[PDB]
Amino acid sequence: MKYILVTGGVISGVGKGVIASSFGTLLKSCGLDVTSIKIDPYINIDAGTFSPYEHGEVYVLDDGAEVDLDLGNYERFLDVTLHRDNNITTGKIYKLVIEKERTGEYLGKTVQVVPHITDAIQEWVERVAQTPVQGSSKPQVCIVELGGTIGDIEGMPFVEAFRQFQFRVKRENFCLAHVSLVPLPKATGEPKTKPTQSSVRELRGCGLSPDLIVCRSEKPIGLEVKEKISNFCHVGPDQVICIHDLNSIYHVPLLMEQNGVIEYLNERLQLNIDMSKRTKCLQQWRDLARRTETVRREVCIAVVGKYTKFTDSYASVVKALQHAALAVNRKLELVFIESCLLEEETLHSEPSKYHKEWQKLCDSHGILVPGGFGSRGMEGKIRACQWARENQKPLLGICLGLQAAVIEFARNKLGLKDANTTEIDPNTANALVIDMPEHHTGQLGGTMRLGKRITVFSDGPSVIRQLYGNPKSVQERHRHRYEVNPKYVHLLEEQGMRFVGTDVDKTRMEIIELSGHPYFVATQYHPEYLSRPLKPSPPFLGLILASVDRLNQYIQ
Amino acid sequence: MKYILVTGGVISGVGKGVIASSFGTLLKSCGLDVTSIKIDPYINIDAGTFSPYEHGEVYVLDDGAEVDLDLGNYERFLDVTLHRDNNITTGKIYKLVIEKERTGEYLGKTVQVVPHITDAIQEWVERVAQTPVQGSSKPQVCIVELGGTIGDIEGMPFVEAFRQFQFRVKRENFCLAHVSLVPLPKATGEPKTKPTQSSVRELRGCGLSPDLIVCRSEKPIGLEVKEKISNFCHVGPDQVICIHDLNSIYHVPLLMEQNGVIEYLNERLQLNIDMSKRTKCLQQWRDLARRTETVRREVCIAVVGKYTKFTDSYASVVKALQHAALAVNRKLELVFIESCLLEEETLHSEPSKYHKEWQKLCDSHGILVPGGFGSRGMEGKIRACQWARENQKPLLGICLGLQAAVIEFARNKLGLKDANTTEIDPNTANALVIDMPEHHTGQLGGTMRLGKRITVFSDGPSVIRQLYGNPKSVQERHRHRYEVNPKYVHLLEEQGMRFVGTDVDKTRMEIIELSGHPYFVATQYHPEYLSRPLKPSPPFLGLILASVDRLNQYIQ
Amino acid sequence: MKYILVTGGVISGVGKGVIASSFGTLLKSCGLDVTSIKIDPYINIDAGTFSPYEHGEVYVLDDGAEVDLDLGNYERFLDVTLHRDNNITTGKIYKLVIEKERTGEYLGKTVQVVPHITDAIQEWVERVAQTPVQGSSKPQVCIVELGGTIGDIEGMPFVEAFRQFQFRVKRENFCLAHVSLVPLPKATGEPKTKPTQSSVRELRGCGLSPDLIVCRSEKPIGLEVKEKISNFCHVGPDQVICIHDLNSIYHVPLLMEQNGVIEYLNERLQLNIDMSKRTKCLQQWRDLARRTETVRREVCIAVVGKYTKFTDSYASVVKALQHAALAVNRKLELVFIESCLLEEETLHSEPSKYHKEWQKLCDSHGILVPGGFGSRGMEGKIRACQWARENQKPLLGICLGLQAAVIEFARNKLGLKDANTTEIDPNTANALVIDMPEHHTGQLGGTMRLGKRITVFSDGPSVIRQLYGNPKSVQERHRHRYEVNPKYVHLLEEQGMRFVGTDVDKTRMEIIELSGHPYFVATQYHPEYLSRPLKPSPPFLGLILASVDRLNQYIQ
Ligand SMILES: Nc1ncnc2c1ncn2[C@@H]1O[C@H](COP(=O)(O)OP(=O)(O)CP(=O)(O)O)[C@@H](O)[C@H]1O
Ligand SMILES: Nc1ncnc2c1ncn2[C@@H]1O[C@H](COP(=O)(O)OP(=O)(O)CP(=O)(O)O)[C@@H](O)[C@H]1O
Ligand SMILES: Nc1ncnc2c1ncn2[C@@H]1O[C@H](COP(=O)(O)OP(=O)(O)CP(=O)(O)O)[C@@H](O)[C@H]1O
Ligand SMILES: O=c1ccn([C@@H]2O[C@H](COP(=O)(O)OP(=O)(O)OP(=O)(O)O)[C@@H](O)[C@H]2O)c(=O)[nH]1
Ligand SMILES: O=c1ccn([C@@H]2O[C@H](COP(=O)(O)OP(=O)(O)OP(=O)(O)O)[C@@H](O)[C@H]2O)c(=O)[nH]1
Ligand SMILES: O=c1ccn([C@@H]2O[C@H](COP(=O)(O)OP(=O)(O)OP(=O)(O)O)[C@@H](O)[C@H]2O)c(=O)[nH]1
Ligand SMILES: NC(=O)CC[C@H](N)C(=O)O
Ligand SMILES: NC(=O)CC[C@H](N)C(=O)O
Ligand SMILES: NC(=O)CC[C@H](N)C(=O)O
Repeated sequence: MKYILVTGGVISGVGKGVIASSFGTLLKSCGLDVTSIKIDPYINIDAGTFSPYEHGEVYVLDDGAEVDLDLGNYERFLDVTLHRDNNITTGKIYKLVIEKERTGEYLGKTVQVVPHITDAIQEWVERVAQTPVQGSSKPQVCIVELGGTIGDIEGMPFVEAFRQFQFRVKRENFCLAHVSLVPLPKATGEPKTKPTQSSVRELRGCGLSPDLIVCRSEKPIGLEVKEKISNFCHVGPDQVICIHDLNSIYHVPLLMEQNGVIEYLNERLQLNIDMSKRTKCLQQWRDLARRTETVRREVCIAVVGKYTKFTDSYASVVKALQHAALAVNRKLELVFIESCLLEEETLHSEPSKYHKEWQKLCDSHGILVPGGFGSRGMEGKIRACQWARENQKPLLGICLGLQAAVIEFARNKLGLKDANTTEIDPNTANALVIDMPEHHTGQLGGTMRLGKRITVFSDGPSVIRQLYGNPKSVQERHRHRYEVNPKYVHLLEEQGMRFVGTDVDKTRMEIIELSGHPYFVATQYHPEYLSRPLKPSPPFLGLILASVDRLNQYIQ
Repeated sequence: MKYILVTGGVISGVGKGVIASSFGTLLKSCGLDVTSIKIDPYINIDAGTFSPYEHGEVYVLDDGAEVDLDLGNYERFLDVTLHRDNNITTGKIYKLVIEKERTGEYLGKTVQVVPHITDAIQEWVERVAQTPVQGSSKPQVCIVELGGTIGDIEGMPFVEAFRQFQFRVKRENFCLAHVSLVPLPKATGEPKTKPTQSSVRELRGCGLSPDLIVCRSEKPIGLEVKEKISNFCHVGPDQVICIHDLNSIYHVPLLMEQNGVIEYLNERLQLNIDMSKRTKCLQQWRDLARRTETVRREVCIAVVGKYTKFTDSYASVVKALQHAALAVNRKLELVFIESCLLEEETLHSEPSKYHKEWQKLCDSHGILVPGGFGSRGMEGKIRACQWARENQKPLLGICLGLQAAVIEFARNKLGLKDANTTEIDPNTANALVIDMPEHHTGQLGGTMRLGKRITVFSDGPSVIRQLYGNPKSVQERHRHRYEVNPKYVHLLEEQGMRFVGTDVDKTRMEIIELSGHPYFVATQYHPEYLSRPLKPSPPFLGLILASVDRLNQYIQ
Repeated sequence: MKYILVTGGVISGVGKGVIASSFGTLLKSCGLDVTSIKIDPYINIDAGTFSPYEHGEVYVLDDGAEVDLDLGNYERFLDVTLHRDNNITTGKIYKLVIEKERTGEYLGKTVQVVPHITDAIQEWVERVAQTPVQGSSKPQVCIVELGGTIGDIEGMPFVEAFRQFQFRVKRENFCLAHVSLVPLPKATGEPKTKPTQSSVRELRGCGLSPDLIVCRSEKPIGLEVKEKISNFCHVGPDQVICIHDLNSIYHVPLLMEQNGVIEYLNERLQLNIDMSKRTKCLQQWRDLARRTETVRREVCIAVVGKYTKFTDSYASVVKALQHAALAVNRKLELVFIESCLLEEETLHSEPSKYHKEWQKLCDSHGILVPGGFGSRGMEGKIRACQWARENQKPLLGICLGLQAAVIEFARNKLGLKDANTTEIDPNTANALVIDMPEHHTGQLGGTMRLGKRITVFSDGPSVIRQLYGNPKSVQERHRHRYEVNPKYVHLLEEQGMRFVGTDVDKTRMEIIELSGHPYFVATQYHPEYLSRPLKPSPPFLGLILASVDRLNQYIQ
């Protein structure tokens, strides 16, 4: 196997994820089978106990693992289905080693960071890079992305491990790409290279020497800075890639190919890539990158969320909307409406903000009510669901907009002003949402309905089933404990509601619809985790279509 | 509280243990209440899975913990009874933090080395330095000893933690002593200071600056090197302590007091030590250090062990023998006889070594058969027990020489040539030694009879009970699974054997004796873990006495 | 060209000089043409302003330069005649660069350490390694020896320069050998490898990775430590050379050849060394190393010097005596008599030391009065010259024992009790030694008679001319200002004195002799700088011969 470690320099948040995914899609278009690994140096087995403000929209994999979002970038660019062992952390490693020790598999000897922790890291990487990730095909390249910045005390074990790995795997089977920042202050008005110099120096002071140096700047830099970097880093003048701020991220693979990275790698790792046939493989990505510039229609969508102060806490949602729009040939424009500012409590505090946010919500072509955990800001979601039900405005809810929509329907058509979940107020008289742990009721192994599960379609013509291709069932990724109450099923179904999707046991409804409303679908699963750039999720696709008044035409 | 971190420099194995214990005994003679902590940067909860070749004679504490031997130095110098939390490791810390994370006590946030691991280390140190360790008195000084060498990747978390600790605890309550090596090669014939320079530079490059620099050399160095160190380390000329290779280790506290370390600390940590009364407190240690030079009697003892290639795998045993000798006013001389070279299998290989070792064993005044685990080299222990029983030679066995002695008695007085343990050969017909797990039979919590337990004395005049002060019972530290068979009790007691000590349940014999033999005591417990310099263990004391033919006189 | 940088580790004074000279003589026996370079990181153009206590017996080259003594090791092992540019210092480099700047050869640009100082160092090394040093043959290998220890602030420019040099010269033309110390303390009784680990880590943290690791210890270390070093340094198990303390230094090249360093280098630098013919080239060195063990005759020589507290301040003298002895097949034994302890001023202070030193001087077979500068301890030299003239004891004086001998002859045969030099007391009435600057009288360029000059032989049968091969003249290296007075020439020649050697101008006498004395030669030049192991200097040879009463036989 051949490995490509990707490291970071001046700051964290400079683009290693897209760089790595681009290497991956390049190598995958040239006929290879790539896999990927993300190394988070934080002491956390997984991202289940995380808040979106911390690390941006916890992802979910098919086996039920909750991981970083960079694995989402990998899955969306390479079109693969990773596993849990593709997300290494310091906690996983130390816990594995400590268990091994207490058991007695290090019999009699002293366990130290070097060599035992680093051997664990190496064995992990080697074992994981051989797990068939796109069926049964065995990988040939593995892209490791070392989160953080080179120099921190958190990621020294890993740097040492890879310092030994390059000797262990015959450097002709190992490359290292360093992503650094070239700041261009507004005072000096000149790009500065000293940060990159210090970062490369710190790196080489750890036993590693870069082969590529991808310099991330806001605006393009000239050959002067390129040759300065080449000199002060002993890299050539053609293996210093310059990646400025592009329109979209489908430009990055192209900006890398045009800079001769495919040829460099084919010559450096000895991959045996037939050049004459590696033409016209990125055609799909060129088309997609052109459609990113050749769309002027201005479809506007409303994201009624509670973390809207961050734009990374909805990464997969935003990106699925973008994919669907690009497939509909429209220019998406997203307004981030905070659900806290739709309640009357802010009307008593800042009527200005209240009316401004409600105006935003009212002059939009569609409404998306994402998921979330807790209680802060759910009443606003219910207000928005109601307003979109009383104004014939399309709406899509995801695992919490479904609960909110059902609550709205209850408290506004059954008059049950006490309708609520068992989460916001447990001692409520009427409870439309109650816990249904998958199997935690009985054991501790399996509390939350995590991972990919089956959902069959109840009989009845439904637009959501038509969008999905009129199948019998779908596999989708779930992350939720609660569920719609099975007793109020008829109390709310003898009305403008319809449950078209459920599990094989018919006790869990996870796809609802409204009668007469043009588009009021809501799902208990997360359809955004299976939305690839060349494959938009049917729900978001229908949302966009109905939001521009083209859905019925698209069906017929 | 006031803390004294002790760090190491050029190499590991330069004397930090004795330096720290000496600081402790100095401060404890001046009227203070000291506690101690040892920081082993290895990934091991404890030293239960260790072999003596690794880290030198696993110690045992009253609560059942198996720790390093440096805690033995602390206990023997300060006369305290430490606990399990007085031995910090990287594994303990990381495991605690990982459990906290998985539970949810770091709610929502990202756990990193800094600040979380270092905060755990700080809280651990602060909580532990306040645990009454000599009764109910609360400590006032805590001596932390950071194992390893400053610069290694294993102990960076701890160095960072203490870099923050010195600010957290108001540097007037914090000192740092650096122990370094001054090599004197035989080519240059001149002491070299460059290693110490590099070590102090690496240290200061971590945020810490030494207050004392204890330079360990083989021979005394002059004022030239002292002032060179003072210059190149920005320490004064009086806070550079020079500690050469002394006769014994009871000289180190004196060589430190004479160098004005007590005054320096009293002025630096502001301890309020009344100088006029701090005279004639180390009188006991001066007497002991003089008795180390004024003894010429040449009592020779045989240590029939299996790890005799190392002199640190019997540290506590050797030191208890030294204490007892010094109390008897004799100059101990130890011969380390490997038990493997007493079997006939080496007679068929190297008769020279066989006869040499047997000669050594035969021209000695006494025999000590220490403990150990496994099977390699036990037959030799049985041969030695027999020879000492058939030649009226004193013998003392410790938790494995007792089993070996019982096996010898069986197979040489009952003719049961098949007598053996259930460990060497489980399917044996006759088994004199069988497992009796304390409570593992029933659960997993408590398999080995670890820690301090009670042993009552069965009726009958016994020399071992006379040595112990004629008490009803004794508290001693046990570490063993096996036990003498309760069915062969009479098969071997209707002979020259006598079981004078047992537990409160009378099902476990742990003190035996021979009838007619001058001294053939053997104990299932470890009496060397309670042998302090000013308090020798009664068993070793009686061994030495009988070995010089003075025991009967000492009793009467 | 192919370069071999030699670096040092734990301490300075571990043996890089002999290591490098051994590499040189190995490569030179295999048919190559080696040159050498010494990099002293001190700010000193040369060693003219130095005292022997500082850096051990300032050397002198043919062109008049005063350099370190390591160039003496190079000259004595490779049999070459180096130049001034073969001794790089920080001062030379910075001065060259500053002159270039002030002139304007760096026109308009900013001069910095990197890249300008390092480019100066590289250009210097490349230019110097191509200067024919053994005639007109152009070198093929250049051995650079970087004085100091890797890590110090003095030698970072050079380490950076060579980090760039390995890329500039195509690593197949560059090797780096790291000499480190493996301390074996007497407490632990075990070799420690952690210093070497830290040194290799610091090195790799500067951009360089060792190819060989020569470990210098006092006693041989086993394969365990070798493999530990190989592991913790990523070098093989055969490129870790172990060099213990040998009898002599003619063993080092052999101990290196036997360890397969010649083959390693031939394979690593691609030198094209014909193995089948590289046998029986070190035969001379094997013979010399055997003669170092097979000599038992105990010739004793007296070194009447003033720096005798150091054994490196007479390196060349001691080594020339050793060469001559080995050629005479005798075991040299050197007694270092301090000339200060022969004056009556110590008789009034410590008669014990006075009589002890005079006894030492009296029970020796010969006397050597070396050179030196100043006044402290010259009266003792005159006392010794007299005693050796009045007791028929051989004597050899070198550029200061000649002045002392002439002073003795004057004040003890002419009664001129005021005889003295113009240096000890300038206003003296009688002055036997006066300044005769070569050409400083007239200019500032050439004050001291430095460098190699001609000395012709005045007519008359002389034993010193017979030893030199009965030539007409000799080329020898001078370093001195003063000279014998040309007016007292006859005042002291109409007596037991004879001036057999002088310059072409017949105004400077530099070879004297006594009439009737068996051997009382004294030279104003330094004959020890041309004494190679296989070519002993005639003066020392005759001294040894006459000291064993074999000189007349050797002549006839
Ligand atoms: N060259 C580029 N041009 C335009 N947009 C870019 C870009 N590189 C990154 N981006 C955008 O900024 C975001 C930066 O996040 P990214 O994950 O790529 O870097 P990162 O440093 O946060 C990875 P990690 O968190 O593991 O350190 C990307 O998601 C992308 O939307
Ligand atoms: N100044 C001294 N003089 C004489 N003997 C000394 C000595 N210092 C230490 N020793 C002896 O050498 C042994 C060195 O072991 P010690 O535990 O003191 O250092 P160390 O570096 O091994 C602690 P750690 O293992 O935690 O790093 C001591 O047990 C002692 O018997
Ligand atoms: N392996 C060896 N065996 C025996 N003697 C040795 C030896 N290596 C060195 N020596 C002796 O010790 C002396 C050490 O001086 P040397 O010049 O070789 O090291 P060094 O570190 O002082 C060079 P520099 O001053 O440039 O750093 C040598 O001159 C030699 O006489
Ligand atoms: O104020 C200064 C700045 C710099 N210098 C010295 O002149 C040199 C200028 O180097 P700089 O630090 O100004 O920039 P750089 O060329 O290393 O890379 P960029 O940040 O421009 O991308 C440096 O080597 C420094 O030693 C000064 O003497 N004074
Ligand atoms: O061979 C050498 C050795 C040393 N030096 C230079 O002269 C200085 C001598 O310093 P040293 O390295 O010889 O020793 P030290 O005084 O630092 O401490 P000790 O090991 O003696 O205890 C150093 O600063 C070095 O730069 C040389 O130029 N050449
Ligand atoms: O007192 C100690 C000493 C060492 N250690 C830990 O156990 C390991 C022992 O490693 P050492 O530091 O004792 O020696 P070494 O094997 O690195 O090389 P030598 O000096 O023996 O030649 C080290 O990695 C350290 O983390 C401790 O925990 N406590
Ligand atoms: N992902 C979410 O929005 C979670 C919503 C809610 N906690 C549930 O389990 O249904
Ligand atoms: N400490 C020891 O010598 C152990 C001996 C034996 N394993 C027992 O448990 O009795
Ligand atoms: N090298 C020396 O001994 C110098 C001696 C004296 N200074 C001279 O010039 O003659």
